[PDB]
Amino acid sequence: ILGRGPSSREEVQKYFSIVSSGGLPALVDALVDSQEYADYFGEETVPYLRGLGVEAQECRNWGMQQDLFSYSAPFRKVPQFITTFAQYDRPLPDQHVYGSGNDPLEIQFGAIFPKETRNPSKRPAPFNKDTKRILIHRGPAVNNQVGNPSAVGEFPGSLGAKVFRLNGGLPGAKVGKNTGTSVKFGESSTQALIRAAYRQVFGRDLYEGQRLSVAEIQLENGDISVREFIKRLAKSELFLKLYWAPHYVCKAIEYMHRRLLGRPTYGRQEMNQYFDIASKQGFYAVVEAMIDSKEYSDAFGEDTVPYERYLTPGGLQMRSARVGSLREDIGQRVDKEVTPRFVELGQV
Amino acid sequence: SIVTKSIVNADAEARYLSPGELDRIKAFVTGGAARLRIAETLTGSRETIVKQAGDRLFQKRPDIVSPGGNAYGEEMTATCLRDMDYYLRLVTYGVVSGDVTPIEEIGLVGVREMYRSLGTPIEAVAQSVREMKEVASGLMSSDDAAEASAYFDFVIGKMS
Amino acid sequence: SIVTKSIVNADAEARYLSPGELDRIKAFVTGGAARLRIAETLTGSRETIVKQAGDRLFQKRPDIVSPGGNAYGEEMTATCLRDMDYYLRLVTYGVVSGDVTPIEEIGLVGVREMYRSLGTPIEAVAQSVREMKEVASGLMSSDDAAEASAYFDFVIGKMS
Amino acid sequence: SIVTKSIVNADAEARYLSPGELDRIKAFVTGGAARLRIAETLTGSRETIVKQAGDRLFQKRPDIVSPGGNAYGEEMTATCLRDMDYYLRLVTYGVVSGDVTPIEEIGLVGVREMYRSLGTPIEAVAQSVREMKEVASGLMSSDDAAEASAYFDFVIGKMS
Amino acid sequence: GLELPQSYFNAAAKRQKYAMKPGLSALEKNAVIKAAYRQIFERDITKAYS
Amino acid sequence: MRMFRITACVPSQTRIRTQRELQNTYFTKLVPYDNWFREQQRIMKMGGKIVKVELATGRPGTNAGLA
Amino acid sequence: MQDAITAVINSADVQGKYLDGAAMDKLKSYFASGELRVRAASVISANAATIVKEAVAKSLLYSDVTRPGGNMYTTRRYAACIRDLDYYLRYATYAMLAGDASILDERVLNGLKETYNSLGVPISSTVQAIQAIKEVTASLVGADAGKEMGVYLDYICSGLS
Amino acid sequence: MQDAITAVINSADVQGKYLDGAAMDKLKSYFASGELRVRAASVISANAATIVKEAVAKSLLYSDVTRPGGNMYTTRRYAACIRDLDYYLRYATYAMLAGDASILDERVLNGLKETYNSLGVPISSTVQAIQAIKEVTASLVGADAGKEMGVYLDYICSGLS
Amino acid sequence: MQDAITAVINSADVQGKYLDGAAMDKLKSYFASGELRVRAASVISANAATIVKEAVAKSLLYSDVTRPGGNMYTTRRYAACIRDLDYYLRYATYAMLAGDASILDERVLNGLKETYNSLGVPISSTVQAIQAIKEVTASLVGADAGKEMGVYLDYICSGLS
Amino acid sequence: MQDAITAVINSADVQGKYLDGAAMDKLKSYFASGELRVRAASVISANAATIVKEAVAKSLLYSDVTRPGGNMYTTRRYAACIRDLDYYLRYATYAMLAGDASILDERVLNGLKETYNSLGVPISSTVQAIQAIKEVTASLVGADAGKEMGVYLDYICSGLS
Ligand SMILES: *[C@@H](C)[C@H]1/C(=C/c2[nH]c(/C=C3N=C(/C=C4\NC(=O)C(CC)=C4C)C(C)=C\3CCC(=O)O)c(CCC(=O)O)c2C)NC(=O)[C@@H]1C
Ligand SMILES: *[C@@H](C)[C@H]1/C(=C/c2[nH]c(/C=C3N=C(/C=C4\NC(=O)C(CC)=C4C)C(C)=C\3CCC(=O)O)c(CCC(=O)O)c2C)NC(=O)[C@@H]1C
Ligand SMILES: *[C@H](C)[C@H]1/C(=C/c2[nH]c(/C=C3N=C(/C=C4\NC(=O)C(CC)=C4C)C(C)=C\3CCC(=O)O)c(CCC(=O)O)c2C)NC(=O)[C@@H]1C
Ligand SMILES: *[C@H](C)[C@H]1/C(=C/c2[nH]c(/C=C3N=C(/C=C4\NC(=O)C(CC)=C4C)C(C)=C\3CCC(=O)O)c(CCC(=O)O)c2C)NC(=O)[C@@H]1C
Ligand SMILES: *[C@H](C)[C@H]1/C(=C/c2[nH]c(/C=C3N=C(/C=C4\NC(=O)C(CC)=C4C)C(C)=C\3CCC(=O)O)c(CCC(=O)O)c2C)NC(=O)[C@@H]1C
Ligand SMILES: *[C@H](C)[C@H]1/C(=C/c2[nH]c(/C=C3N=C(/C=C4\NC(=O)C(CC)=C4C)C(C)=C\3CCC(=O)O)c(CCC(=O)O)c2C)NC(=O)[C@@H]1C
Ligand SMILES: *[C@H](C)[C@H]1/C(=C/c2[nH]c(/C=C3N=C(/C=C4\NC(=O)C(CC)=C4C)C(C)=C\3CCC(=O)O)c(CCC(=O)O)c2C)NC(=O)[C@@H]1C
Ligand SMILES: *[C@H](C)[C@H]1/C(=C/c2[nH]c(/C=C3N=C(/C=C4\NC(=O)C(CC)=C4C)C(C)=C\3CCC(=O)O)c(CCC(=O)O)c2C)NC(=O)[C@@H]1C
Ligand SMILES: *[C@H](C)[C@H]1/C(=C/c2[nH]c(/C=C3N=C(/C=C4\NC(=O)C(CC)=C4C)C(C)=C\3CCC(=O)O)c(CCC(=O)O)c2C)NC(=O)[C@@H]1C
Ligand SMILES: *[C@H](C)[C@H]1/C(=C/c2[nH]c(/C=C3N=C(/C=C4\NC(=O)C(CC)=C4C)C(C)=C\3CCC(=O)O)c(CCC(=O)O)c2C)NC(=O)[C@@H]1C
Repeated sequence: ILGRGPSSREEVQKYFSIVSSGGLPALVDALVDSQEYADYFGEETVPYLRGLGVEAQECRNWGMQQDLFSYSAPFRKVPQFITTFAQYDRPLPDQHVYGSGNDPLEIQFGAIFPKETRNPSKRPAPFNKDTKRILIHRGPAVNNQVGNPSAVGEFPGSLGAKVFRLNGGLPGAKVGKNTGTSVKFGESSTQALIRAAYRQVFGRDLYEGQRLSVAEIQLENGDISVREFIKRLAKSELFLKLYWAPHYVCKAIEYMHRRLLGRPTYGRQEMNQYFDIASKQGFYAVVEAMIDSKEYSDAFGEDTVPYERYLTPGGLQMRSARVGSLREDIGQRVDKEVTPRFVELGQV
Repeated sequence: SIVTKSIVNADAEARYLSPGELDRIKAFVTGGAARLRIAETLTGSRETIVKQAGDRLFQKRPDIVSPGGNAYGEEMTATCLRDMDYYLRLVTYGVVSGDVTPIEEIGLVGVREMYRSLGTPIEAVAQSVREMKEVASGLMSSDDAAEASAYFDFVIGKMS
Repeated sequence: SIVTKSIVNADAEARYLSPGELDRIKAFVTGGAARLRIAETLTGSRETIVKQAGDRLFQKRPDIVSPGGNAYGEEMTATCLRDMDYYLRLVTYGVVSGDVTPIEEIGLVGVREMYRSLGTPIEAVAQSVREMKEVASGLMSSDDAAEASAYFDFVIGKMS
Repeated sequence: SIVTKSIVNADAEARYLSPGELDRIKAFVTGGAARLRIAETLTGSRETIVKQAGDRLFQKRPDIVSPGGNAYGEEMTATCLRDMDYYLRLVTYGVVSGDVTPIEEIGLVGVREMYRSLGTPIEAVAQSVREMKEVASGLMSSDDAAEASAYFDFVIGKMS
Repeated sequence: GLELPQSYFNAAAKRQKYAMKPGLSALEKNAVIKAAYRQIFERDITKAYS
Repeated sequence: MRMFRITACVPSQTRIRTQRELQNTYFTKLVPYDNWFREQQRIMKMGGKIVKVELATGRPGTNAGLA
Repeated sequence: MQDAITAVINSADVQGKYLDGAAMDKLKSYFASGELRVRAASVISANAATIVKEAVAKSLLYSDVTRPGGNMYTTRRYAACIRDLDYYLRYATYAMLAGDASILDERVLNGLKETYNSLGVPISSTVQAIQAIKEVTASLVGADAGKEMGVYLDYICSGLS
Repeated sequence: MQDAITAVINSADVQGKYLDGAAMDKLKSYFASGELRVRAASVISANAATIVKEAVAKSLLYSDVTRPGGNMYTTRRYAACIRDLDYYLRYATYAMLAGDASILDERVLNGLKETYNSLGVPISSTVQAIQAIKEVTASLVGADAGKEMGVYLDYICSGLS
Repeated sequence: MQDAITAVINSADVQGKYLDGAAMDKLKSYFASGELRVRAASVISANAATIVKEAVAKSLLYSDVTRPGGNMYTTRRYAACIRDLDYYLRYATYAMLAGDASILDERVLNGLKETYNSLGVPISSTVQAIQAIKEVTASLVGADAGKEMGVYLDYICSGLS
Repeated sequence: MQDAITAVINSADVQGKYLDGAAMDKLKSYFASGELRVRAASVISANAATIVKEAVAKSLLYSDVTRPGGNMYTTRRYAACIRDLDYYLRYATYAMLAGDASILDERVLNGLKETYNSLGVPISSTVQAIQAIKEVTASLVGADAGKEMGVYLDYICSGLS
């Protein structure tokens, strides 16, 4: 109607109130019976797109109006003007430093990313270099490493993910069982550890021809660590075909960090470090740099399978904001219901 | 055994034996008399269950005994019944020991690539152990059939 | 294909294409005409290989079409020949591409879980693919069949 | 070598050799006669290539031969020519191997910080290998000069 | 409120203004109607789908 | 590629870990050649004593073909 | 990603049919065009750093981008821009070898516009940089290979814009 | 590891037979001993820390080790020794419930002697500490299960020394 | 990994010289033998599973090794031995393609004799299995190709024995 | 948008110099081709329904796209696809007569990828439709004018892929 985008937060507020009060006819009538419409198009002139060269363009809805004047505007279903006008006043959101699309879904398996082209919902925000993202720890809230950096090795008992270690003895470690020993009990523990390490590297269980049996029997013999086994599983060509090659490079770096540390990246420092490693040397170097980082050695030893330690607030909201699994006292006043005093007096 | 499984679980949790699992061991010791009498009944009647479970398997799935199949022939039928008797012995070991882990490590780990190399139909083996479960439930009392059916169904679930 | 595999490897090492891989792409580009001839003969005769290899499979493994078998029945044998035609089309795709990654992506990843859910003997499907390569080797010239049998060989190695 | 790279790729993927790389080994093992013809041409004519390339490098970039430069004096220019002899020897090793892994394992890893420590401009080293490539391609046969220059300009690209 | 110099609106691909005068002939009347449909629906729906 | 067969003991300095820690205290291992520098520096800034190290695979003075 | 061959194979597999005559014709066209693509990849792999060097000297040196306050003022910003040019040139070489721009969608253009918008990177200046990359590449690589590289780098520019 | 029941299953599996009469008598003997094993294990689990304290009081306190220059002087080393005694007592309880020392064979004594030689832990002093542990447990649970407790504790002594 | 070609290159590099005719003759011999190596590798890959299955069926099945009381009784030990034989076949195929047994010395013969001596793996039974594999491959791939395969096969047999 | 003339004048204006040696060559080639490009535009604009008719008949009809379950099943979707092919032909005519693909960059390829990924339009089927467009125009207008249209039609195809 007006040939332009919404211009201000108060304008979006007023016209949203109009379209909420009276719907589409009230919105259309309020648009056409305005000073701006009668000023620009009068009574007989067809409205026209008031783009870059038609008039002076204001420096507040630039990218939103630029995306709106394209013919692909009715395929962005996320409202772009009100979100940017609110986030202008508000501080930086819970978002990856390279964009909203760079954040994977916090699910068990699958590097599911928002797509820039399919249903456009890109939400850029100017994150500078030393801008740490606030992450929510899975375990105790005291054991967050932001304020408790010595609690990196603490295990999340009953609050976070299950921790898999080589606490049990591997079979064939010593020659105390001098052959035979047909009911040697400890092998299902290390087989379970191998399956859990496979699940952590590739979030869902593999198929028959995909397992690295040489690395499996090397860990069962004790030749390599759990750290080296995780390194070899991530350096395997299946990880390259599944999560590195079909994705954007920083998306793959972020998903690799979330799988190999149980933690999203803090921001531009770690992201630029692993991006520079990926450009200079490559995917294998990114894998070994993430494994040989000091934070990996602090969180997990040479025997500990990685586990999901931190979440994004959006991922925690997806997990615990559904109808089930949401507590009664999260965002609701809880009234202490009681048997009424007259019923109490009526009880003999 | 479940005493070894409790030791393994307590060592994994880095603690002593819980009173609940100690009472579990106590109940295991008290029920050990029936838990061994089921093993003795299966050992005593171990032949006919193998034979008629194999015959019921063969009329259910006659493709394996048909020519061109894995179990065709006198020798192949004999070693099929030999493997069935072996798995019956494993079930007796499991129902005396009280835990499914010795079965899982003596006959049931590597069985997929074992029978993949052998060409043996793993679904037909699962059907054979299913018919063994039916024959054992017919041959024993209802509660004893129920307690043996946990180990039998463990074997079925790990087969397929 | 081999071009995609070389590009994926070069991206993994974050480098440009090595001249060895440039030579392999050059030689594949020069020699692709023979692969196109092989694929043209296979898609021209594609019912004949499935017909003769299905006949030879039903001769060598009549337990498949015996009652109680996986492919017992008219519609089940139709689905058997449908799977044979699928694998023949995949072999033509692999011959054209010059590398076996399309065959691996379409019909060799998860094939074990698929045929385990379907109850189908994977070694018998491997026997059917081997008989398809026998019929194709009989149908084609010597060097062309010797080059085209290696994709069948990779299918045999993955399935059996 | 190319066979070494194929072996370590098959071992890393834990599988037998793929049809594409088997065909590459076959075609390389046929073309090894032409590769050794390139090798014997380069070894026979090695001295005039490096002499003309060093002279062309010296007239192109006189800051090396200038006072204060990296190679000031006849012994240091002889050391630069000896380095060019080493690079030509590594190119011959590459064209006999069929792969660039000998040039990686002798004269490519650490070469940037090597010449950083020495003060030698590695862009001028790349220019020297460009002069070696163009003098060699002018000297010997063009259809073989393309095959030699693929390894030559991979060395140039890794230098730059 | 804003300002724009009168050199920027002399090279920047001016919009064609469509005004429905009452006396207009059939060709430019249908042009104005089609331009109005393109403005409201971002495309020519009476040509694409009638 | 050439591999290092190493054996080292790393002690705990910050916490008294109540789980079984002998397997990651004392261990014999196989580390790669390119990762051996960073692995040794990691355990050696951690503070362990390495008792033994050998070349499990490969030969010294290998100009080519060590991979 | 996919090349032209795998694009034909995937289209035929989605259709559920074998390779017909037009598929064979497209494959023969790619096999005809393969040798020029291979020699172009060899030339670009030879001159990988130098194309970036003369392109950035052609477009971006001694300008407002490298002047103080511009987005290429500091050394880390210069290194990141050179890194981006190396990424664009290498992935354009990959797309030229494959005969398809699918790898540019999968690896490069999937989120790079939002990445640059969050970073504050001038996409106009990057577009002029890639035009300089086009000019320097077409100077060194020939004519038809120059057309192919120009098509894929203009695809990168269109994804940026 | 293996207990008495799985050792019986091992003896059955080596000969490849079913459970004969002697094996079932062994299982009934283990079922008879299991009551005392469970009661003794409950006693040790209830009194785990006190046994360590009376043992270290009668063995290691007021000695050259807890004087400076000894291996007990740092309180980190003291807490390490208390945790080691907790480990030895817990695995002794595990072996007492299992009826076999294969748990001590596979887990504790796999590298304990050589890592104590590497770290400088006095093997004689920890042997006397284990003897003190054995005497305290034998006094606590009586001689009945205390003979099996002493068998497993001096098995730990023989393995460590 | 050391092959014939890398052996020629390293034997040149140890003195720093170029390739002479003496190093040229063995390289020409490798180029002559490579076609037979590729053909034998193709046949071995074609029948990789069936060679192992047939040699296992007529070499050690229904014997005391797979009987109860034998090492290969348990299904886990059976699958381990099948994996070991498949590994020997695949790595001997690797050695046959490479033209040298350095891949066997570097990947298979690295701490395996002590592992088998510790685990009680029967050396004579593995020798019989290797000979069965060798004679089946010699019957299948040809006389000269089978003998050249058996060179690496009895080399790794003597190394493991 | 911009054309070849604007690109030449912008490049010379960025340089600050006149049209010295190659700008004149590009302009005279443009003006030499211009009258035949206008004639080709006249033919395409006159026959424009026939090109999309033979293109849909050649490539997309009698297929899974047109049968139920396809993206061209309903009549609204079919008419939208006809209008899209008309858009491609008309903007290819625009770019062919401008001599630059900037009109395709700013009015076609700016949002075509995102509208097709949001809608679910098959990219490969759209590419086959544009290939049918370019061979039909090559048959109906000529080989040279067919190639001059087909370079921009292949630019649109690369923008799709
Ligand atoms: C008798 C009805 C007339 C006749 C028909 C005729 N139709 C076609 C071709 C097509 N018609 C359609 C129409 C639809 N498909 C749908 O899904 C719907 C909505 C439910 C409609 C309306 C389509 C898609 C085709 C193309 C075939 C295809 O599936 O791809 C033809 C063929 C014309 C040609 O050139 O091929 C004919 C002959 N023609 C008459 O004269 C009768 C009046
Ligand atoms: C044949 C071409 C394929 C096909 C196409 C198809 N397109 C649409 C609808 C739209 N196409 C566009 C694109 C543009 N609008 C523009 O203004 C321009 C530049 C001038 C372009 C490129 C848009 C915006 C739409 C949606 C609204 C519209 O009709 O304009 C559809 C319909 C989608 C629906 O479900 O309604 C279809 C089906 N589909 C195929 O399968 C052929 C490969
Ligand atoms: C002058 C200090 C520098 C400079 C300026 C320059 N600006 C433009 C064009 C635009 N400037 C704006 C900015 C605003 N719009 C607003 O509404 C406000 C706040 C009230 C601001 C700050 C915009 C939107 C444009 C584009 C259209 C317009 O003019 O409104 C240009 C023209 C670019 C062109 O050639 O099209 C220039 C040159 N450039 C310099 O080099 C000086 C450092
Ligand atoms: C089966 C009923 C239907 C169907 C299935 C199908 N699924 C996939 C692949 C994936 N599915 C998931 C979903 C999950 N992520 C989770 O975290 C959980 C719960 C723990 C689930 C269920 C994901 C992430 C994938 C991606 C692959 C992966 O495993 O990571 C596919 C394959 C699609 C592909 O392109 O690979 C299919 C086909 N589709 C049907 O038609 C059936 C009706
Ligand atoms: C206290 C004033 C009120 C309150 C607080 C409350 N906070 C949490 C938990 C978390 N708080 C943070 C916040 C930060 N992380 C950072 O890195 C920074 C900047 C340095 C901040 C400010 C986070 C991330 C958490 C999650 C736990 C974690 O540490 O990762 C809780 C717990 C929520 C729960 O369900 O357990 C609470 C309750 N709530 C009140 O009512 C007080 C008024
Ligand atoms: C019968 C239910 C099915 C079947 C049987 C069949 N079995 C064999 C031969 C063997 N099976 C095994 C496996 C085992 N090892 C063990 O320790 C145990 C018990 C824990 C089992 C079950 C082994 C080792 C053999 C070989 C015998 C030997 O001692 O060497 C065959 C013969 C295969 C052949 O090629 O001759 C057959 C046919 N086949 C079926 O179709 C029934 C479903
Ligand atoms: C002089 C001591 C040496 C020398 C210098 C030299 N530098 C350039 C070109 C550039 N140098 C920089 C570096 C910086 N820009 C910054 O803003 C900062 C930090 C404040 C640094 C360190 C840049 C960006 C350029 C590009 C020019 C531009 O600003 O756009 C050249 C020119 C090379 C050319 O090709 O033009 C030279 C010659 N060279 C020497 O040999 C001396 C040792
Ligand atoms: C160079 C042409 C111009 C330009 C570049 C520039 N980029 C950055 C920073 C980043 N660019 C990326 C983009 C990518 N992500 C990917 O996955 C890929 C390959 C597919 C690319 C190319 C990213 C992630 C960053 C962030 C890296 C970081 O965090 O440091 C900068 C740095 C800005 C800064 O450090 O603040 C620059 C300068 N900008 C220009 O002005 C040149 C014209
Ligand atoms: C106490 C009886 C005597 C002794 C103690 C002492 N212990 C340590 C440190 C360690 N003890 C172990 C032992 C184990 N770890 C396990 O996982 C198991 C089996 C469950 C055992 C038995 C280990 C590994 C250490 C190393 C450090 C660690 O905590 O992992 C020390 C040394 C502490 C230090 O290094 O500073 C000492 C001194 N010494 C005595 O004199 C007592 C008689
Ligand atoms: C088979 C011919 C005979 C035999 C074999 C047998 N092997 C194992 C188990 C293992 N063997 C190895 C050794 C290797 N690691 C490698 O990477 C390679 C190839 C380069 C080899 C050969 C390993 C690691 C194991 C697993 C050790 C484990 O037990 O966890 C066994 C099992 C021993 C056991 O106690 O389970 C057997 C029986 N013995 C025979 O009798 C067959 C005739």
